Amino acid sequence: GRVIRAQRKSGGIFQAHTRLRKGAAQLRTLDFAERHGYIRGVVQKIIHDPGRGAPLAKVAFRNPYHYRTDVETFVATEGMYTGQFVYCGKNAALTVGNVLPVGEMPEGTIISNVEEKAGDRGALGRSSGNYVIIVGHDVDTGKTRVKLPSGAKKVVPSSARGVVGIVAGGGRIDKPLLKAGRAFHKYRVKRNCWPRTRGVAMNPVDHPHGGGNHQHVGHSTTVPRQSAPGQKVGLIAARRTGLLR
Amino acid sequence: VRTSTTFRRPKTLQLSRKPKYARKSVAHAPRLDEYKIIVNPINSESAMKKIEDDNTLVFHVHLKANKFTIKEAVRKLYSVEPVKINTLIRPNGTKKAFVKLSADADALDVANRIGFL
Amino acid sequence: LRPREFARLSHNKKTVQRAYGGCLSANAVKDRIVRAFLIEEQKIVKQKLKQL
Amino acid sequence: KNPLFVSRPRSFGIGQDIQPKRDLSRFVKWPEYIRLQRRRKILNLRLKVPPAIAQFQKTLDKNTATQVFKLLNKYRPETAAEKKQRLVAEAEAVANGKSAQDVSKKPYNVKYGLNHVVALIEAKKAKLVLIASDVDPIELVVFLPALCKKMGVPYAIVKNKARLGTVIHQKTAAVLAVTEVREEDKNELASIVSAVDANFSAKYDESRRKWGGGIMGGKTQALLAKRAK
RNA sequence: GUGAAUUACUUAAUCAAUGAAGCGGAAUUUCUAGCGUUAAAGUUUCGCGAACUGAUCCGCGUUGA
RNA sequence: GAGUUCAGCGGCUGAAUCCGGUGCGCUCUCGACGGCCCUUGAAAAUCCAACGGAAGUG
RNA sequence: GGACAUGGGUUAGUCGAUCCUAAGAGAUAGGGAAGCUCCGUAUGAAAGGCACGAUUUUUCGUGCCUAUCGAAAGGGAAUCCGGUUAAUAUUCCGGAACCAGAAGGUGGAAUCAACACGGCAACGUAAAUGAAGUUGGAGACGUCGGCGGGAGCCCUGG
Repeated sequence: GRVIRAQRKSGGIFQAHTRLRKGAAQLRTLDFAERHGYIRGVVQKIIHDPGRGAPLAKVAFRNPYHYRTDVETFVATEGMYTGQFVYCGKNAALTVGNVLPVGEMPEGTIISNVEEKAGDRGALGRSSGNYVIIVGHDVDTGKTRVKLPSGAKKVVPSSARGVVGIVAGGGRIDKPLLKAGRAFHKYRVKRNCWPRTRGVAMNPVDHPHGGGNHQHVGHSTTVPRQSAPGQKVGLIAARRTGLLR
Repeated sequence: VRTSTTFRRPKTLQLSRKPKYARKSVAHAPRLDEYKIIVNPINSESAMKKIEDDNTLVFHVHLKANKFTIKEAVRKLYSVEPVKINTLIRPNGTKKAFVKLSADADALDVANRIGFL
Repeated sequence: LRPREFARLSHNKKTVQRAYGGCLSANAVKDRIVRAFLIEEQKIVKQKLKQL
Repeated sequence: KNPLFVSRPRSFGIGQDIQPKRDLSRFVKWPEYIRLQRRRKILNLRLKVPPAIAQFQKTLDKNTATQVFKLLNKYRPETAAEKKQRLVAEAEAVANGKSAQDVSKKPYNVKYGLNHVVALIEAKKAKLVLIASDVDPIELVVFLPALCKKMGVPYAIVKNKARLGTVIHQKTAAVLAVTEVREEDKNELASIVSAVDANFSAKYDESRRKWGGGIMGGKTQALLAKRAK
């Protein structure tokens, strides 16, 4: 009878808390220097970005056209240290931290912050400890096949770039949170998504799951992909439920 | 030959207003002059004591008079040089000015010459 | 001192008489000098290597 | 040779000394009206133009155009001031008691204005028609070559409606029409008519079936040339 | 909407980046947490004077899918 | 010379306001450190300094 | 009597507001919408400056690269003591200071080796020119736990 908590997630009090953010983590804009050669930057500082599991690197590059210094916020890779030189471009060496086009890197290399399409400045393999693996090349069509952290294989333009190495901060989810307070603090610096009340504990007006003299769903929890926004709760378009016993 | 990727709009000649007539037939007389600044002196017991002690006259002053216009109005109306001006808006919504006169002049004779003692 | 209170001082009271004095520490300046000279000698020796 | 005049060459490679100021004209973010002008020109170059419109892209040659305009400038119409003096002179002539016919001679001037020229062509009174190639909207003159051809009026498509305007003391003129010229210039008009006819009227049948446009840009043309090679 | 014998093309529209910075043609910078700008040499004319090249030309469709 | 205390006079005149100890003490602050976090804990106005070297009897 | 009646009373360059920006509100550009208005906040905007030159065919050439509102608890220029009134005070009075800005003047220093010397150094000095452009710093930051110093109060010996 009322719109459900899922439907109210359109904005308002569910926005991301971005007061303490240390910059948007992006690659350099694909310019002439980075397309035909390489450009060197210095890692000024590695910092913690609240709401993010991976540390950020403040790499300072020289502007190739004007007398000033450009500072780029990168997703730090393991091994990055202050004062390390980072080379970005086609002729960059295959060293951890460098940025190269995926077409210039051999099969089986470990890369992160990969561009989906050359020029979007990083899309794939950015969470802490995640990476993308170069599976193969197709020179004739100028494409590169990569393996994503989810295991899905994707075809990307051979000019897409990616930072060599794995993202720093790996193993973050390996340690249990141990208490609701740690979950409380972890999610302050993120959106308003915690704590999560179950729909069975609500009323028929509050949720499709709510109601009854017992806490039961009352209907199959796998809903069609075509269901209305208010109906789309539970397991949406589930192809297979249950454990793999 | 352009060495900058941006196109900034060129500067054009901006003629100044040269009207064919005046929008007002006659300019208004100064609407806040010396006589409208000073309404009348205050002659309460506290005002009298300030006269005899601090060498300070107390005037009922127009709301939109600042410390500068009070000083010139006093100098023009009374030919006395004030050394300080302190103003307050009384709880009834009228400005009151404490005009501290210079050491060369006394507020007593100024008060008698005005005639409000 | 507070930011604006720095404006009342004399010039020599806010800086140090050295290259980059008042902006960098002495050890930082010394690293600047030696690293500058050493890399300059390298680019000379690399140029002499590649010119032949 | 002062030894202190030492050379300090700058390397402008990638990662080397700052890039020098170069011509960046092709990368400028031009204003919207500028882009609209230039991209409109490109659509006319790319799209398949119908023959009735594409016939206006083939205009009179330079030598014939100069010859035509030499003839026209002898027959520019009277200006406002010249009309005023002639009008006044007729007034004193009438006040003096003289015939208005014999005081002023018969005018010999270029006929201008779209409707007036169209009427002259339909009445077969125009011996030469000059149509501006850049009339916008184009429909104002699209029908004119066909109308000229049916009535057998020699017609040429001339550039710069602005040039036609200067002939007739205006800014722009859609068409110009020459009906009568003096016997001194009868040979000159006949020579112009013959050249214009051989250039435009004879080729009218073939031009009616020749679609314009179809020109692709330089980058695609070079790319296809490489593919062919 | 244009072609070719099933396929190509891009100007319509869609998308994405930027500070719309080096696109398409031809002619022919990696042992270091440093600094890098306000051209100087060269070549002609009349003192940080001018002009040409240093910094090749051409096209112009900001580039990429 | 002020403030305070005290002793006198009919506003005025006399004095005194001095010398030291202490602390797991309280209040505020300051300095040097320590621990905690899948939590790392505002911005801008304003002010300063530096690299660079335009420029220059007065 | 905080009632009733008549009068009197609140004084600032230094305390706040004003200035700054926060979350956020919000015009303009543009696009929606029958509309009321909605979305938008450097966006698909021609979104504004600065310096050179015997004056340039006495019709100007040549270079160089973001509104606003929003905090009397955030940021932030600079004031203290004694006294005075029936009622005001870091505001008045007496004394004693301070900050910001402006202009020339006295005195001193540097200067024809134009832009000071000393110390091995960390740095010091009463001075000690510095455009454009770049860059750094202050503003500018959580929380708890003891330990050390200071001030005021407390305690205490004459």
